[PDB]
Amino acid sequence: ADATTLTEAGYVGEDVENIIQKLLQKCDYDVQKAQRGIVYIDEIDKISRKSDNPSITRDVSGEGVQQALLKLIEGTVVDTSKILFICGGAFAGLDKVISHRVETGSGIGFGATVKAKSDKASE
Amino acid sequence: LPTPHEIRNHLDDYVIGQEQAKKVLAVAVYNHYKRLRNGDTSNGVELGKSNILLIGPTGSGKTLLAETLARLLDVPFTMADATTLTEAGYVGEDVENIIQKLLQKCDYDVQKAQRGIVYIDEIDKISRKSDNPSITRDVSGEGVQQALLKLIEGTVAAFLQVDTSKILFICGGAFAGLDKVISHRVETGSGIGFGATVKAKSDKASEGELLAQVEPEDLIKFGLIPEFIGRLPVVATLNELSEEALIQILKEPKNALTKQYQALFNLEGVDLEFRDEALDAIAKKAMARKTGARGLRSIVEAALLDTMYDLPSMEDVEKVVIDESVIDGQSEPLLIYG
Amino acid sequence: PTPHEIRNHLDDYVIGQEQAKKVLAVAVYNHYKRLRNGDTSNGVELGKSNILLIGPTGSGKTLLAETLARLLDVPFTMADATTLTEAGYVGEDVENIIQKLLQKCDYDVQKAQRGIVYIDEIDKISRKSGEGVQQALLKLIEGTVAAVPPQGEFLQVDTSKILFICGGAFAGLDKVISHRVETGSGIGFGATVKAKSDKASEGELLAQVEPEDLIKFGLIPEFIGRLPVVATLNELSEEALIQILKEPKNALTKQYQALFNLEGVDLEFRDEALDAIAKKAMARKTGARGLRSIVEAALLDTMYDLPSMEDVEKVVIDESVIDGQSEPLLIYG
Amino acid sequence: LVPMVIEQTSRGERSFDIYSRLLKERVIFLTGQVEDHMANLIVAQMLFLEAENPEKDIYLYINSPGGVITAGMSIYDTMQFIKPDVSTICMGQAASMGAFLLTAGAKGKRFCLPNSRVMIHQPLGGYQGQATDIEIHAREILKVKGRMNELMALHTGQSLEQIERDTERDRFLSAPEAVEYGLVDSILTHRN
Ligand SMILES: Nc1ncnc2c1ncn2[C@@H]1O[C@H](COP(=O)(O)OP(=O)(O)OP(O)(O)=S)[C@@H](O)[C@H]1O
Ligand SMILES: Nc1ncnc2c1ncn2[C@@H]1O[C@H](COP(=O)(O)OP(=O)(O)OP(O)(O)=S)[C@@H](O)[C@H]1O
Ligand SMILES: [Mg+2]
Repeated sequence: ADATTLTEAGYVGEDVENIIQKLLQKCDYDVQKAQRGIVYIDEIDKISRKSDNPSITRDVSGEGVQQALLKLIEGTVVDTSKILFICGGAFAGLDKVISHRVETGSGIGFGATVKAKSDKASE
Repeated sequence: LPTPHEIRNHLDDYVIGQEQAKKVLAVAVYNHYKRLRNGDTSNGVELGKSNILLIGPTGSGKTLLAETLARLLDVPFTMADATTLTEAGYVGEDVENIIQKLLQKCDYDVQKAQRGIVYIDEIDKISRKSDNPSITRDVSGEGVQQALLKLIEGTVAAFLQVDTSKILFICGGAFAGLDKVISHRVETGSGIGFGATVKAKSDKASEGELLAQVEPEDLIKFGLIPEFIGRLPVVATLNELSEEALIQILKEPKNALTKQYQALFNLEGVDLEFRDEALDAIAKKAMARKTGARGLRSIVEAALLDTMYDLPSMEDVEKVVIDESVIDGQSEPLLIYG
Repeated sequence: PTPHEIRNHLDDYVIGQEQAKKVLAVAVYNHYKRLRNGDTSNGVELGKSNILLIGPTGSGKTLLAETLARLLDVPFTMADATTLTEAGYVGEDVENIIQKLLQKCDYDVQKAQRGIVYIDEIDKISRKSGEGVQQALLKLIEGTVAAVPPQGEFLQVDTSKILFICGGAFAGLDKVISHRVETGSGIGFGATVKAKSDKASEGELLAQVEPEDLIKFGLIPEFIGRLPVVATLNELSEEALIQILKEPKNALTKQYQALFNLEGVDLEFRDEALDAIAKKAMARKTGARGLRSIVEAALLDTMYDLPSMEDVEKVVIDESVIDGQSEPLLIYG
Repeated sequence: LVPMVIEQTSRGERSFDIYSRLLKERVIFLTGQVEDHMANLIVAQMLFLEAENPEKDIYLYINSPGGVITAGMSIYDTMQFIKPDVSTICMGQAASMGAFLLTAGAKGKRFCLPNSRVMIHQPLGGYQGQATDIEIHAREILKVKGRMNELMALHTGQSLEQIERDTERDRFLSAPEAVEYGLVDSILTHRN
């Protein structure tokens, strides 16, 4: 499935429930065979909440998508409490956050930590 | 038919600490009945429709006032929440069904239903809001307010056509956030020199006084359409229950929560009594929560939470005594074995 | 009805504003007389004449449009510009209000063409968004078929035959006008300082208003051009409020007195009491709007006890009663 | 040069200086010899803080050898007039008018640094002219000396006679000695 096409419940567009619907098409609409199936999601990082801007409006395409996924991912109610879930996505910009933590070094004075791009940790 | 004094005496039997609210509502409702009794209105001047608006803090008892007045009156009285009301042609509950609800309660007596009264609760919930992040079509919002205005002004619509011109209309709902606009307009700046009046933040006018002084511009800014405000000349403003009123509502009412817990323990053969020095302490704590009468139940539940957790397990229990210290957490509730 | 007849009827419900009544009456008569000539035998087309109302808050600008509309059977609606009305993120388009006017006329577009849609607080959108509302409102003020499609099939009515009246309580407009025609400085020994509690000459100064003044206030030239007819309203003095208590047909005193007459008890307000209520009303700055609230509260105590009290013939309210020193005197009988 | 700091708020970035930033937190500075110009500036800051919040405490760091006695009296009156309690903390040194203002703070809120020093001495003046004029000025300075001694005894709690004897000449007292004398209450060594 595609995470970008997903959206929060109560709004136009494919919702989280549609993820299970697609699985049914692949399992010839069999409940017994659906409980033993596996699902995969791509572009999961695209539904990440915009932490930079404080949440002021319902993010149907962002935070809302993750909130709905909290139930069916671990099992809810068709029951999805016995099917493995795999999420994948090319997280863009995550390396910047990690560097700001492990490095924890910057400044202008003598005691600061300044290093050339070559010595800086790669992505 | 009932004089303003009669309605006030019978109304206070249930509601407490709102003498001013019942006085204004009693005068407005009484005047409307006079016009209905003699609709000829020979006087040249046509008195405006007397529509009372119930606005106050949460937990004050606005819905309680509507139910109490229904018992005194014999005309049909139906309650509808604006949350379910929506525009016509959608899955949501249509607003045109409110008038129908008044006819069914009267046993399809259309002739006698023209003198009924209908109350609306949670009016502020349908305040017009920007439809920017809203769904494709804003089914709920300004549409409901405009549709209601059609009946408030007085129109014939359907069954048998019913005229709503003489049907008394009462509004309700607790306007959450309206105190911000009211306080902004009334509040004035403070000087800085020695001969200036400086008021501390703690010593600020209580919400009760702010609601006592309201202007139409405040309601329009809140979301209500300007025409709706004009249709409600009478505005019965309530005030948060005071500490003295909380204690009275804690014992005098027949269904007081204090007696509710006493009967609850009677199932296992145990009874408890609340000391006078403890009743006032519970009232002050509830006022701090700013939750109205609803806060009284929560406070007593937490204080007696430990009592109900181990009382049934224990044996040879006769009575339980609770004082101010027990509720305050200083000591555990007293219990005498027998 | 001719303009003279319109003036005679409107002055009964509303008092004062003699100049505003002459210009307003002629404007409505000229617009409606053109609409009635739907045939339009002459090849010359008839254009609408929008009206503009300028005056201090509480002067009765809204009451002039509503009261005048009641004289006719045509529907009248009102809108507020403080919400940035527009078909988009700017706000809520007034087009919905236009449909409301259509609903009042049994949902008949033919009769809706005679609307008197009025927009209040127009001065609040003055350019310093603010200018965006004015630009989007230029076409709406004039003829434009585009509008919210009605749901009674989707139609598209034009806003050319519906009269548009824009009026707002302009703040500071009297200062720019004074700096244009009137001379003298505002600061200094020789400056002509205007007393806040005396010399209420704002109404007279507003009469000498020209399109140039509105340009500096913030209104774009296009908006001013849309409103050719201009009217002014003078502030109601302390004595003016006193007349509003008795002279108007549906005055506050007449309404309350009639209500008490139902039970056989007649209340009379003396001239001394009327002036007492007017003086305190001016301090509150609420204008005529607060007159009904203050008067009702003063007689609320006795009104509640009036039906219960027996052996009552006629009550009376004294000046001291308004101040709270005593209570309305009752004549037993 | 005065460094310019930036405060992060919901509205957006705001520009302020080092002194202005601390002023927003109800903090005042008293640096340099006391005079009419600087004294008036301090009084204005106290009035502004009172209007914003007449309950929050207003801090005032005293660090100066002293100055004009008349100018200092204005600050003392403002501290005792505004409802908010003025907390005075001695930094570096507080002598002459500085010492008087240090003990003028609200009781139980006077502090001083461990290495701070406070010096107290009698009023200093002087006039030249005719004999009659010299007599008038001599009486004026004497009256000011008595009033200052009475105020000092009111805060420190010492006897009036004790204050007069100790004010006959300059007296240097370290931070530990200030607490015992009554000028201050405690000493702020480290943050806890
Ligand atoms: N004035 C009062 N006198 C006695 N009991 C009261 C009073 N006000 C509230 N109560 C009690 O509180 C209970 C629930 O309060 P409500 O009347 O529902 O408050 P509310 O104003 O309706 O809350 P809303 O609608 O969410 S703003 C009632 O059933 C009463 O038992
Ligand atoms: N000349 C008048 N004669 C009688 N009543 C008047 C008169 N002027 C004002 N009033 C009363 O005062 C009320 C308020 O005056 P308005 O000017 O109509 O208010 P308003 O125009 O809505 O104010 P704004 O522009 O929205 S802030 C009216 O509804 C009338 O009841
Ligand atoms: Mg208006």
